[PDB]
Amino acid sequence: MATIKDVAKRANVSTTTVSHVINKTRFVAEETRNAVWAAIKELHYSPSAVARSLKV
Repeated sequence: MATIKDVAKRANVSTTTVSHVINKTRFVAEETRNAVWAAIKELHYSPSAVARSLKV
């Protein structure tokens, strides 16, 4: 599915890894960082918006 759930697994393991990157707290290696951003786009992650993500 195009959710953070699937993305987290494809990226590394759990949503924790994704949170670390986005929140920019536990600075992971560029490998994990890139994997997260890549997975997010690859799975076409839909933040409660199948259309897209812009405006308000």
